[PDB]
Amino acid sequence: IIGGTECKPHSRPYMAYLEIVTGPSKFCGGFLIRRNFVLTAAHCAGRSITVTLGAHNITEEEDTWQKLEVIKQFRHPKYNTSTLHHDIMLLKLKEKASLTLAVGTLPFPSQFNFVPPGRMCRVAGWGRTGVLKPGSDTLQEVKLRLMDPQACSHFRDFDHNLQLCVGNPRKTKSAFKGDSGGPLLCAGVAQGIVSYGRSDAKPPAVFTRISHYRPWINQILQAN
Amino acid sequence: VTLFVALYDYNATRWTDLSFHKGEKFQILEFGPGDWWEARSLTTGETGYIPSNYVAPVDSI
Repeated sequence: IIGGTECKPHSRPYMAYLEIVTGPSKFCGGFLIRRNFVLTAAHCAGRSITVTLGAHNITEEEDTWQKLEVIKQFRHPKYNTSTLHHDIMLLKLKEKASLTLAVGTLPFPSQFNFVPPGRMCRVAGWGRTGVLKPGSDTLQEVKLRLMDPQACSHFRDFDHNLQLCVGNPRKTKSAFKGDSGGPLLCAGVAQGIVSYGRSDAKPPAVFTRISHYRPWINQILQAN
Repeated sequence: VTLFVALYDYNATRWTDLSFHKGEKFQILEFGPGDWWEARSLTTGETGYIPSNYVAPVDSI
């Protein structure tokens, strides 16, 4: 998260931290939508994933942590690495999380819920806080602006029905590497999933528009 | 293990993609889905997408 601030610890209890193992491990964000399901981006998939719920400082084990293996990865069947269309994945956990003050689920939207350009939303994560900086040890958050789809026209086959365009280009505030898979919240509802953006971190970035994927989410949850 | 070698330098434009140098070796983790491949660099240990035409199979493994 670039240009953000440290979250009040445990104020976003749905936040999930993903350690993905392939040798050396990669890292992503995600968020709890059911006690045993984490939503994230499709490009965070790997051979095995570990989810840590209840964290603020990811390097310090605390009382609030719940640390769970993923038993099944449900990547969207139409995900494509050329366009990164449908960059959405559901992770089924080995056991159900316990709901506490520090671990909770985030509602996801109705398909009719189409969030327009112009409004301010919030995204959080443990990613890099600059182009050349390390991942943040502590969960960080930033307020960003939803942009007209025209401002993401430099991105390949940007599709407004599928994808949100996030981050006023006149500012430096942005999600970045490591934030991928994390939720974008507008008025308390998960509307977006951090997907991708420019290597130089110049906003806006592309988020998956969760509302479009509501029926696909339904079919995964009901079969599992 | 599937090893490929870069034939050209490449500078990533999307944060999901690796930057690399002609001659660098890669373990390919998935051939897609699509024309960008998930790969781990044997030089830097980073994981990400690489354009498939910038690389070629190593001679023998």
